[PDB]
Amino acid sequence: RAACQAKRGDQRCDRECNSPGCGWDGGDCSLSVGDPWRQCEALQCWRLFNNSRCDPACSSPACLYDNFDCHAERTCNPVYEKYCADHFADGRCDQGCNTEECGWDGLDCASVPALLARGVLVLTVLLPPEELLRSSADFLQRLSAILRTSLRFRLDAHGQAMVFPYHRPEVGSVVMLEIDNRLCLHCFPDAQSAADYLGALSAVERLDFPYPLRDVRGEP
Amino acid sequence: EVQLVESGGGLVQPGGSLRLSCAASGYAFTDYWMTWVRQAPGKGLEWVAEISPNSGGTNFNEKFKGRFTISVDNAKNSLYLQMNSLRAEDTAVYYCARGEIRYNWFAYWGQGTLVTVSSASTKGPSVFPLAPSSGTAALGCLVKDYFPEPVTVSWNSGALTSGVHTFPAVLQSSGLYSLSSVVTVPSSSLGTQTYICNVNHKPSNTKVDKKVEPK
Amino acid sequence: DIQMTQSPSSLSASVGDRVTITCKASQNVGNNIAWYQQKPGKAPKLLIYYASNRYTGVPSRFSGSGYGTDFTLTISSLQPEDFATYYCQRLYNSPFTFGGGTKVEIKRTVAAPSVFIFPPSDEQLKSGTASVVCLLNNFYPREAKVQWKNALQSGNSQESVTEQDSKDSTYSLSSTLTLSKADYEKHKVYACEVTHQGLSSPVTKSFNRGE
Ligand SMILES: *[C@@H]1O[C@H](CO)[C@@H](O)[C@H](O)[C@H]1NC(C)=O
Ligand SMILES: [Ca+2]
Ligand SMILES: [Ca+2]
Ligand SMILES: [Ca+2]
Repeated sequence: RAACQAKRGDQRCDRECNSPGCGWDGGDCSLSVGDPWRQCEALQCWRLFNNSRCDPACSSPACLYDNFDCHAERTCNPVYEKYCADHFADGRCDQGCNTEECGWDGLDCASVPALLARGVLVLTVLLPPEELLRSSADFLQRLSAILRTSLRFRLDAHGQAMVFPYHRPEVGSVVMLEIDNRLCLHCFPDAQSAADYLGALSAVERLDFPYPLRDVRGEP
Repeated sequence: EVQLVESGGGLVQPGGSLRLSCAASGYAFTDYWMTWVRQAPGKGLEWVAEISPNSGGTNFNEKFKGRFTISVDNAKNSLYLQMNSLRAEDTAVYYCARGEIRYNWFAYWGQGTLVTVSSASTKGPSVFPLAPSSGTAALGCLVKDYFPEPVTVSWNSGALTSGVHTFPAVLQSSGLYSLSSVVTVPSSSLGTQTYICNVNHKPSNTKVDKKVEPK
Repeated sequence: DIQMTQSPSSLSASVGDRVTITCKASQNVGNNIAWYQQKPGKAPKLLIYYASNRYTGVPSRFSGSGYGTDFTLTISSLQPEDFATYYCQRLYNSPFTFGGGTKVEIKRTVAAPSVFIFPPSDEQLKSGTASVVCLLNNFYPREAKVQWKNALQSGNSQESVTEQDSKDSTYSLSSTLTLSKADYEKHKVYACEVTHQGLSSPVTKSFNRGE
C-alpha cells in the first residue's frame, strides 16, 4: 500500500497498515515499539501469537515466548482477580495469589533478596498521576500478571514513587517501573524485552490492560 | 480552557453545497486529531470524518467518502467540513470534537450547528405575547411562522430561568415552524416588575424582544 | 464494518434504581469502548473511556465494565438528572462507530397538570390569524387529553410536549388552536378541557372574547 506511507507514525492506528512489512503502522499500533519481533527467528510467529495452542517454533525469548502458550495456569482466575488486586503488596501473605499468573501477591510471601532486571520500564499512561496512584495496587497487579514477573514503581531520592505528569502545557502520566525476577528462576532479562512484549500484545489485539497506554519504553 | 466553536449551517437547497467551520482554542492544535460527528433530528450520533492538524492526514466513514471534504488552517486553529450533493437525509446537528491521544475518545465537543436541506425559503418569526389573566401567574411568547429551525428563546436576557418552558417547535400546514415559551411567576410581581422574551432566529438574522404585559 | 448494538433501545426506571445498559460489538474490540451521556438539545458528555475508566467530574454511580464484545454501563442509583440518551463508541480504529442509543426515562408519582388559557394577542389579530394557546404545566404521566370548544373543535389544533424535567421528572404540554380573524370574532366562549390521571374530573379553563 502507497497510502500507508503517509499514515506511518500519524498517532492513529490504521488496521490497513498493522503488519510487520508496514512497520506496525510506524509504531502506531504497537505502542511506539518499532519491531517487537526484532530478534525473532521464524516469521509468521506474530500470526500464531494471537492463538492459544503451543507453537514450539515461536517459543524462544526472541520470539516473545509465543504469548506464553507453551509455558502454560495461563491466566489469573477472574473470580479471584479483584481479591488479588486489592491484597497485592499489602504486607500480609495471600498464598492463593502467590503465582506468576496473579503477580506473586506483590512478593508478600517472598519477603528473598531482589533480583532486578536490566533497566527501567517506562509507561505513558493516559491518566492523571492522582488518579493512577489511587489505583496503584490494581495497576501493578495486572501488569505483574500480564508480564508474569513482579513489578513495582522506581523510587526517588526521598523514597517516593516515580510517577510524574506527562506534557506540562496541557496534560497523561509517566510511570517508571522496575522488574523483580526473584521468584522467576520463561522470564524478562531487561526492560526493553518486556516493552516489546507489551507492544506485541497491542499489535495482535491481545492487550487486556484496563489502563489506556500511549507508549511503552526501556531506558537505562 | 479548551474551546470548540462551530460556524456555518442553516438553510441549503437540495443538491447544493455547504461548508462548516470549527474554531479551536485553549490547547496545542497540532497535538490532537479533530473529528466531525452528525446527529439527525430524533436519531442517534454518527461519526463523519477526522483530520490530523499535524500531518494533514484524513480518515472517513465510507458513507461520506467522495461527497464530503475535510480541511484545516493551522494559523487560524480551525477545521472545516465541506458538504456537497446535499440530500434531505443530511439534515442534522453537526458537532466538532477533539480526539484524545491514540484511542480517539471525545472529552471536548463543540456546541453543534443545525444544517437544514430544504427547497423552501427562509422566513423570520413573529413574536406575540401570551399575557397573564385577571398565587402564581403564567405568561409567555408565541414565536409564530418561521423557517428553518432553530429559534433560541430566553427570558430577561437569561436572568429568568426558573419555571421557563420553551416547547419544541411544531411544523404547521403552511410548512412554517411555530413554538411557545412560557414562565410561571408570582402574581404580586406582575405590576411592579418587567418580563421580556429574547427570541433569536440566526438563519434569517432576526432578533426580537417582547415585553409581556397584562392587558 | 464493526457494528455496535445497544440494549434496550428505551428504559423506564425510578429514582434509586440500579440501571443496566449493554453495548455489544459484532467483532472483538478489547478495551476500546467509551460511554457518553446526551441531554436534549445539548452536546454529548463523556462518562467512561477505555471500557472502565470514569472521566473527571463524573459521579461515582456511573460504572463501565467488559472486554471483547459484551460491555455494560451501570448507574447504581438513578437520579432525576440521569434522564438522557446514552451512547457507546468503538475506539482506537476508524470508523469510530457509535451505538444506537439508550433513552432512560424516569418513573415518578402521579402529578396533576396546572391548566392555563391565553387569548390571541391584539397585534396578532392585525395579521389576520388568531392563535388560542392552552398550557398544561408540570404533570406525570405524559398521557393527557386536550379538547378545544361550547362546540368541540377538531382538526385545527397542534400539540407540543417538553422532554422530562431534570429535577422533578414532570412533563409540560402546549395546545395551539389556529383560527382566522373572521371566524374568531364570530364567536364568544373559548375553552380548553383537560383530561389527565391526576385529575378526579376534567379541568376546563375558559375566557370570553373582548372581556
Ligand atoms: C490472528 O491474526 C491473523 C492475522 O494476523 C488473523 O487473520 C486471525 O483472524 C487472528 N486470529 C484470531 C483467533 O484472532
Ligand atoms: Ca497511522
Ligand atoms: Ca500460539
Ligand atoms: Ca498480600
